[PDB]
This record gives sequence, structure tokens and C-alpha cells, in this order.
Amino acid sequence: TSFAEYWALLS
Amino acid sequence: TSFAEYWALLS
Amino acid sequence: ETLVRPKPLLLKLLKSVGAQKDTYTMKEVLFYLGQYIMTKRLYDEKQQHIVYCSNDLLGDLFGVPSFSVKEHRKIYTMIYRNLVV
Amino acid sequence: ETLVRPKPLLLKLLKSVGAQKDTYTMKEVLFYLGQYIMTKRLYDEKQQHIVYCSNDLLGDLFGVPSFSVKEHRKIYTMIYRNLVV
Ligand SMILES: [Cl-]
Ligand SMILES: [Cl-]
Repeated sequence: TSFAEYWALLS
Repeated sequence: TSFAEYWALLS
Repeated sequence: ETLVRPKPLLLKLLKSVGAQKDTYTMKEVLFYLGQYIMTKRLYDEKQQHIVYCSNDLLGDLFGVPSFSVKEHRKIYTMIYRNLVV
Repeated sequence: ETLVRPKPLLLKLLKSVGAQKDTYTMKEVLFYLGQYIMTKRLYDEKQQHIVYCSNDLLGDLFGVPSFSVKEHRKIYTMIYRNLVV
């Protein structure tokens, strides 16, 4: 999982 | 609008 | 949606990647704060939810050396502390 | 969802920001390709849908000096050309 995905999962 | 938002709008 | 007002460190952080307003939706705060983390490559290479804050503007804002993105409440709590909602 | 297989330039590009597989969902291809653009700060400061590709691995993959993110078909078309779907 990318940082970008993990980040997007905050919302 | 951030690059991040514009990017996310591709989906 | 409501506009929130970033406190100075976080405003400096958002502007450093081209945000150009004093007030923002939470959603935009989260877009630019993500952009910033990637722009400075503070994410761990191998375990990408880990962010390194030591010696960065982000650690000054958050008050930690590192955090995990997976700790959702903890991340929102740190963000709201840096906003007048 | 289906796994797609990046061609070499785009695989090099995804790995350069920590992707670690030969095959990926489109959604992950789009996550890492966004991360890459921000990691190298190729986006225009003032008009953030503009990406500068000149003299970067991305321009070698895409075959353009610059593009706009808003041109959705054009961006998918460039991406699929760099994938075996
Ligand atoms: Cl702005
Ligand atoms: Cl991976």
C-alpha cells in the first residue's frame, strides 16, 4: 500500500 | 485546488 | 462545507506547497497536508503509513518524531489542534 | 479487480517511490503515479493540474513536455499505453 492510499483512507 | 485533489478526481 | 482556519505553522506548511488562502475545507487541508508529506518524502519507503516528523515543520506542528497514518483519531486530533474550526 | 502489468519505464517510476510488485490494480497504479508526481514536485505551483514532464522519467513514459491533469481521457490513454492490461 502506498502512503497515498493510506492517506486517502483518512477519508 | 491542489494537485492532490485534481489527481484524485481521475477517479 | 465549513471553512477551518489553520494556525500559523500549519498555514506555513500548506502554503509551502501552493495553497493560497487563510481558510479551507477540512478536505482541502487533508489534500495539501498529504501533498506536503509526499513532496518532502517524509513517508517510510517500506512501510508507507509511517511518517518521519523529526527536524521538519510537521514535527513542530504535531509534537511527535514519527506517527502512523493508520491511527485515524490520533491524526485528526493533531490536525484539529492546529486549526480553529 | 484486475491486475495490470506496467511496462519498464512506468515500473521503474512506481518502484522509485516504493511500489514493490510487477502487477497492480489500476487504482494502485494511480496512487503511486500521483505520489511520484508530488515526490518530485513536477506539478506547477500556481496552477496545480499542470505537470512538467521535460527531462524526467515521466516525459520519457508519456511522450510530452507537459500535460494537464484535467484531460482525463488523455491521461488514461497515456497510462494504458504504458501497461499490459
Ligand atoms: Cl488555495
Ligand atoms: Cl507494492
